[PDB]
Amino acid sequence: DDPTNLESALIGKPVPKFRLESLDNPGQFYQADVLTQGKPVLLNVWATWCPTCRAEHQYLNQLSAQGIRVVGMNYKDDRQKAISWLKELGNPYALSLFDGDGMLGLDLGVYGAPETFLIDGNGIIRYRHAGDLNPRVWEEEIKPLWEKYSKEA
Repeated sequence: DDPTNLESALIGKPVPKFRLESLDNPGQFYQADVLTQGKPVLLNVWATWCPTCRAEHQYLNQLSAQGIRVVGMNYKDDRQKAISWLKELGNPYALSLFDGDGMLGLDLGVYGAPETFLIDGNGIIRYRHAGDLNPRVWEEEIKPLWEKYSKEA
């Protein structure tokens, strides 16, 4: 029927509202609208304290380079560390929101990381996977959803 588990929260509803500064370019702020752009996007919860986050990063670059749109959700992290991080490993993201308060994660039902949402063009959350992004997950679970909500263009 309808899944009742905490990983199924927000499935089928609009991204929570927020206002967060960009980690990449200080001074610039963003809101739910940035994830509501008429095309599907991936939102990827990450932080320097997240132990499996490095393990998923290079495949994050790979998708980013084939035109899969990815927005960073830097979760309760240390600003300077996060910067140093993106610098050594590469920057896959359109931008990372600096959720240094943890408010947005909290709004999204996030506990620990990394985690990846597929949000459609209308800002609606369609899928949520806890754990590392990799070619299996992509090919099996996410790719069909990305095509589904891209063809709605």
